Amino acid sequence: SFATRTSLAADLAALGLAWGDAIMVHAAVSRVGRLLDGPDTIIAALRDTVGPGGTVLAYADWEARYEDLVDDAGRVPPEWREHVPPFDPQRSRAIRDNGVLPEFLRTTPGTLRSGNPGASLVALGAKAEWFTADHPLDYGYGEGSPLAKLVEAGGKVLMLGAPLDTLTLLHHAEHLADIPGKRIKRIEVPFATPTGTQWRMIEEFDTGDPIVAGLAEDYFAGIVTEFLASGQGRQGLIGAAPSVLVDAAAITAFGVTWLEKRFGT
Amino acid sequence: SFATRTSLAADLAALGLAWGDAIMVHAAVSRVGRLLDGPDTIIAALRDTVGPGGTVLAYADWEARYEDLVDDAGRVPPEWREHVPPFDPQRSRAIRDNGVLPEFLRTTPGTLRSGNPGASLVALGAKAEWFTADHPLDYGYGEGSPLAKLVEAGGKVLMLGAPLDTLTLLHHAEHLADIPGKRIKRIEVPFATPTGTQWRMIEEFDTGDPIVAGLAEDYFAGIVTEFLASGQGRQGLIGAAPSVLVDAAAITAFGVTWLEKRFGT
Ligand SMILES: CN[C@@H]1[C@@H](O)[C@@H](O[C@@H]2[C@@H](O)[C@H](O[C@H]3OC(CN)=CC[C@H]3N)[C@@H](N)C[C@H]2N)OC[C@]1(C)O
Repeated sequence: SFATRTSLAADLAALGLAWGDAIMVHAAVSRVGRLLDGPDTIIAALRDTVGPGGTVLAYADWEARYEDLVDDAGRVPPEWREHVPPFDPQRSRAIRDNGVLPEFLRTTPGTLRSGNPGASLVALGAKAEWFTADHPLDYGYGEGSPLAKLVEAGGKVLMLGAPLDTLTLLHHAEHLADIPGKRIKRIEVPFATPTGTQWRMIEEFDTGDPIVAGLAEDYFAGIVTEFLASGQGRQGLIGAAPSVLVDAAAITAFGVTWLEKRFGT
Repeated sequence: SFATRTSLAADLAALGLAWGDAIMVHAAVSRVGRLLDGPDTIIAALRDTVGPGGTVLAYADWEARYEDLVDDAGRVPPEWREHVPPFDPQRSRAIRDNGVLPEFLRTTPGTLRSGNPGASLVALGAKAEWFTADHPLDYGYGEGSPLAKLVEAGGKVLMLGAPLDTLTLLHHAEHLADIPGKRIKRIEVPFATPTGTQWRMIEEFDTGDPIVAGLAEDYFAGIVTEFLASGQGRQGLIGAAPSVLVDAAAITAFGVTWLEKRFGT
């Protein structure tokens, strides 16, 4: 009748989560069942399973409701500029679109938050420094990004009952894919500085839709499904939530190959 | 089309919130309208209106799902004791039942959280230290409590679209009322200490139901309505939210008189 940090940690180990791992989690908290400590049960269970040498990560993004106001160049009209709350990595909230866990992780003491607002990750544990450091402001899903560092460190991604098309790391595969017609997003972003608000234009491949035309909006889920069908990754219950645990490097390489086989040369 | 930190602060001033006030807030965030910065717009507007000499407060309580497991004496069964997350004033989440604003305020840098878990308040501003110090663990809605200090400080309570029966300060009027048949609650509470988890029995007047039998659950709303009908307190719009602003000392005395005239002598 109550899942605990102990029972979830047992389920996470059974799924394959290992001591010392860097684990990025996408959680559908309601699907886990009744939790004794609410969403913090999940965070605590992940820390217990990877141990103090491990790191727990989540896709933070930022709640920035102002995008409904920008013009044709992605710039904020002058009458609205000073009313837009600037981005502060330590104070700006994580987005709500994909659940409350990223914000809960962000407000856990010790958690660090990377500097690219729309692509920001939160990290808590031994490698939090490094995972959140020097997030490039342009093409924040590409080289030198926290997602790239997750691949480089041999990290893992856990879909904890979350829809499989919300696996943020596959946007890093989209960035790396050598294919034509990649869609681009440009938008002005306000940053909080010790001297005041500083505006900057951000450019990246658009992650609000598939990177190229001819793909269903939810096509990431099919890539993960084919990934599991090929004998890679693990499936199992975390609490009451059907969950998927995949290797970050392997799913990235699989995603890049998937796109280059259908749209490259 | 967008309520801002500037517009909300103007609405608060028009309603009567003043420079230097100590203001306790109960908010229905969705009723305020379209917010550029989400719930933090409300918090910022409140701080702008009262200034650095004022204090912004909210009823935190704490997330304690283990109460479903206690026996008739309020004690946690031994098989569950080790698994119940202990209370940490700086890390335990605010209860989510009455909206997210208390939790957002709790995670605002500088905010302090008082030590009585079930009765805890968060406070942010000049008098945060004083409001949250030495919260008595027994009868935490009574003498020496943060609610008592709000009356002592000449504070105010703002119902920002929130249902009028959620005005926590009226539990302090319940505590002060010289009436017979007051219901009492006893429950075991785990505290986080530098020594480990320390369990303590907490006793208070029951705030989960009216202080005496024969009262509608929502009778607090009738008291507030009568208070306004008598010509006290102010009503007005904060954004799109119908709001009520009352003097903390005046509504407490009014509530005590209301109870002592219908019960007791
Ligand atoms: C700058 N902040 C934001 C920016 O980061 C980005 O967010 C992306 C998000 O929409 C994508 O969601 C799409 O897929 C699904 C499937 N549940 C739901 C809604 C769909 N639109 C998500 N997969 C990847 C996010 N990076 O675009 C919006 C923004 C406000 O500009």
